[PDB]
Amino acid sequence: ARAKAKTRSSRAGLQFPVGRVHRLLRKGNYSERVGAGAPVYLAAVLEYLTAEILELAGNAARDNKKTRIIPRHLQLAIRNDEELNKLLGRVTIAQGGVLPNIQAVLLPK
Amino acid sequence: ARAKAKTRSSRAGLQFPVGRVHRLLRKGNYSERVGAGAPVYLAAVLEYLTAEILELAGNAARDNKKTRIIPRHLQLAIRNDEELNKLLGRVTIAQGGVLPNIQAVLLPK
Amino acid sequence: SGPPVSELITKAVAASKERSGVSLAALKKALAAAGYDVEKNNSRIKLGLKSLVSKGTLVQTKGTGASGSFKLNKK
Amino acid sequence: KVLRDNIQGITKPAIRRLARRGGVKRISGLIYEETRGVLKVFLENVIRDAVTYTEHAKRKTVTAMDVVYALKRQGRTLYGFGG
Amino acid sequence: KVLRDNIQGITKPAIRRLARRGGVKRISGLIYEETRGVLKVFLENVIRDAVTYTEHAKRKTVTAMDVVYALKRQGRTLYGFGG
Amino acid sequence: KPHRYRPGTVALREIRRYQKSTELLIRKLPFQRLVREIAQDFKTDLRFQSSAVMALQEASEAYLVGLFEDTNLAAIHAKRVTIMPKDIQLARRIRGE
Amino acid sequence: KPHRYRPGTVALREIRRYQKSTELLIRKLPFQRLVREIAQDFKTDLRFQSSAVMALQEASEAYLVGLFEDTNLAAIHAKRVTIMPKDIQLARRIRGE
Amino acid sequence: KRSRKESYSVYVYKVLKQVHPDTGISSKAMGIMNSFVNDIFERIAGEASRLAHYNKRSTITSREIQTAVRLLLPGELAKHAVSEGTKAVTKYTSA
Amino acid sequence: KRSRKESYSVYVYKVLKQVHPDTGISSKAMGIMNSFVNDIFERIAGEASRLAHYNKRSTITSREIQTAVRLLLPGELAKHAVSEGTKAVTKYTSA
DNA sequence: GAGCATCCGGATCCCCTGGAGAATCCCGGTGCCGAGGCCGCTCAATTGGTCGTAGACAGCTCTAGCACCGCTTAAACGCACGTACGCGCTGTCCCCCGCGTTTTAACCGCCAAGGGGATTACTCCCTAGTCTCCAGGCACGTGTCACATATATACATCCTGTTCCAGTGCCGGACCC
DNA sequence: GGGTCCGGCACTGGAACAGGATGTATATATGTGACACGTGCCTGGAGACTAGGGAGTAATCCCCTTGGCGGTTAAAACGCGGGGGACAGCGCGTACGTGCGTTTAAGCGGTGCTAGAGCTGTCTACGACCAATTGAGCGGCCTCGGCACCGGGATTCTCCAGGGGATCCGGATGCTC
Repeated sequence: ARAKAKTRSSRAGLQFPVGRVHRLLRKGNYSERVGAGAPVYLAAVLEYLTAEILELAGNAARDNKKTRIIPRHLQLAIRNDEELNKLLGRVTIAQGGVLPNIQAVLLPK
Repeated sequence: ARAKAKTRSSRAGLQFPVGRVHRLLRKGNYSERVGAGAPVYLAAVLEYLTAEILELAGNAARDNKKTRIIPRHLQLAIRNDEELNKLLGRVTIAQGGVLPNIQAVLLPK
Repeated sequence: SGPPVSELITKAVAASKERSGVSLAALKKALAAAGYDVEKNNSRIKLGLKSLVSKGTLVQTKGTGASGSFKLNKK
Repeated sequence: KVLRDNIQGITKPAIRRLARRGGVKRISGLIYEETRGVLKVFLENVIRDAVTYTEHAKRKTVTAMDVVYALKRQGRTLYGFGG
Repeated sequence: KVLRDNIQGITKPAIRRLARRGGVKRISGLIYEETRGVLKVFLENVIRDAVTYTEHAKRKTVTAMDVVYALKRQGRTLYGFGG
Repeated sequence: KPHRYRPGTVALREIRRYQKSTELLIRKLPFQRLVREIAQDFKTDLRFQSSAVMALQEASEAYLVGLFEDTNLAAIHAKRVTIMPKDIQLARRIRGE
Repeated sequence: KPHRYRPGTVALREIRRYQKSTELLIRKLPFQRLVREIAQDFKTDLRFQSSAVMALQEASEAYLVGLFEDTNLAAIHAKRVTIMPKDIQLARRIRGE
Repeated sequence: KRSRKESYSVYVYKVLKQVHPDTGISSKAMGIMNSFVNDIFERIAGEASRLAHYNKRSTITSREIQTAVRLLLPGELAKHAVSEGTKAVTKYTSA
Repeated sequence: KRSRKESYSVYVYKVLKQVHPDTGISSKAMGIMNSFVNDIFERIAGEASRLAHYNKRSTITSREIQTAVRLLLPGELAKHAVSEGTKAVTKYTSA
């Protein structure tokens, strides 16, 4: 008599695992309990952030004539957007490197 | 009928309330489950830090020949020790001021 | 044609004749005021001043090379 | 109620006195507008954090606890206001 | 078995190429030992934290998890080795 | 002729005086008015308790004074005694903001 | 007469070369020996995952390269292109270290 | 067999399918994105715990998640995250 | 009618009288110290919470408190702190 | 008739451009190995019912915060004299990139052997929970002495006069032609 | 007897030392209010017992880590050379420093009002927990085409070897004495 097992990400219209986030906050020990809307909200914001990052990453991959994204492309993505730069200023991508940046005094006349 | 009341700080021989910090760790949700010796240990650590910073402040106040601690004394105490400086680098004390720091190029001759 | 720079520099050092020598900046501004392209002739004024001090017609007060202050001879 | 031009309300000699606190020997006159700008930026950031803290609490008055709390999350911690 | 001089193992052109990655054009001679020293300080500060993590783990092997974890605590969290 | 000290010596005496001093250094009311002035823009009708205003006062003074030892290091670095706005700007840049 | 480029032109070319690159710069075996050496003075008989010492390695050039644009800004601040350890000391002092 | 390692890989892959149907992703960057999800997750979770404690609230609600999303994310990211998350929770309450 | 607010005032006063019988304090520096105890407590306790969640231990132990103290406190403070703490916990277990 | 002023043309040096080489960019080519997808499994998500409990709201008090007002100067500000740097430029010395050759140990790859990572089974030490009890810490009241403030001396310090030492330019003498 | 070269002296610039003004430090008097001590209380800490589970420890294996050995060469190391800066000095222009006066608005003291902070009581919405069960999520595995490496040809960058313009220098010319 139980209803058909559908997923909470599907009723949320989202693709990130909402139930897994709910579980990880439940055992993360950040409060004694969590409301229903909070893991949905956090899965939503994580999905938007990952969509932004990989949209810029795919555009950078098409920039480099490549259909496969390298962490170098993640550097070209995040380090060329100042708002994401403020989001992730203190982090470093392994095997990523730095953007090409030359000070104006360095080039010859 | 029942045992005579004796606080656990006294049985430890320590001054900060081990029961209070134990309760505060219980309601901070920093763990589900809390061991017995950890609040005693934490209390002893905080007593040593307070003891050293107050003896530094007391020698600073005796240097300034004032009997009572002013936050200027506390700033001079916390900043004249390199190791507490490493422990408390990114903090400023209210009404603290700063250490006497004048660079040699600023001095005449 | 036009007179070369050396006569202009002799007039520049004779224009003020204060107790110390005339400086490089003062002679450049004197050439600018009298009328000269000082912008593209820095190597020119350097070689000219070195050439004239090598003859002894003008003597160096304090500096070394092109730096310092410049004043005319004993006579 | 309306305030418009209190960004110049911090005086030039006040910035000189903070420079004396910082150990500045000679201060340029061109410094003052950019110090006012970075001062306004830092205050804008911290009170943005503070007003989000208080509108979480459904309060129309901000407290000193919220101030030291916002400065705690920025990495410029202060002490002595109930923190 | 024991090791005494591995700070010379971080060689001169490698430091040079790192300075190219930093965009540095020309590098003086006195640079090299200073970079060796600050490298030594940063490495010892992180590896002490890591070995305390392993001693908490009761584990005689340094794992990538505790390296990422200690760099996270030291404010320099690293992407690409978690998990 | 009336007495006059040479430049910097009065400034250095001010350094010793004010760095020895511990009191609040900026004027209270105009800074408080400025905090309100910035405050209307994000949320209307915000009210302040006074101790919060002194806390913001000390926070602003601390952030500024730290930037000024930073720019003093920069001015010594460029062999100067004057700071210029690029000194402050590069202090901001190396601090990572 | 063999060709010889003016100095810095080559240097700018390998700046562009490794800066568009993404690969490792420091040799992994002498550095890994250094990691065992610095681990040795605290506890004996330590073992290292290869990925662990690699991750510590990109952490190493990460901190080093970040300190290097810090010192590069410090060096161009003083109207110079030559780097000196006094710039490194400046960068460490502003960084809080 | 073995005990499992929980991950966020195929979710990043299917979001890639949503935003860019043609391109691919390397395993190294995939581990980077698992680290990214864990890092932003723990930051938002920690700020949620602080905002819960600070009002003496012991329930994680959607509201302080909204405040912390505003608080950590700068500007445009924050406002678009609020819009998209409110859209998501309105669909969630509507089953 | 008021609500009592918890603090650590008399305990720091007792510590002062143990280290200096004849010295006083200001109330402002007293607020500095109460906030100091709270802040250092929050740092150490947050480190302990992280160390608990890392190795899948649901119980905070004095051992990982010791690791956290050796972690956050550099140099000489760590070895002193572990010294009084070990003798203190042995005194606690002895009575 | 020749000494000097002037003009004009030729050597020379700096700037200004074309060509050779070379490092990288771009176009094929090949075989390879990470990746994407099938498949099997199994575990955490889901439903649903209950149970407790916690925050949202209504209402009521009361507190300091906002507003207004009147003196009262400390400071904000402006201006002017003045001195102390910022930096522009160049001279000079020197230190470090660049390119080549020789060396060397790094990388790879190939193979052996075992140390502890990690997982499982067990059984037990330890600690939340709860009821009850009672005493230390905090609101509250008060009293009181170190400290803020004011006032009278004393000394450092900092700039300046004054006084002596050194450079130097001009004047006097001596030599040489 | 003139021209030139050298030495001295007095005038001026630049250091050593005493002296006055002043700000800063020190000594002494005075009230005050914040530090400190005593009281009431009541809640937060503690003693005992119980349940239950997280975790310490034996065992095992395996696999991933460490040790060793041969080959190649890319990278390190060293040397020559040459060139680009580092930096000191000097000077000039300027840009604040500071010291006077002036305006004012911050600061202080006093008062009314209120709106929100905050505390208490309701109670309803909502989240936690748990039996049962399933479908998505991950390990394993297997193929393949995007891609890393390899090679060949253009293009752009660099640097250096020839031409043009400005300049300086020397010779011709006229003029005037």
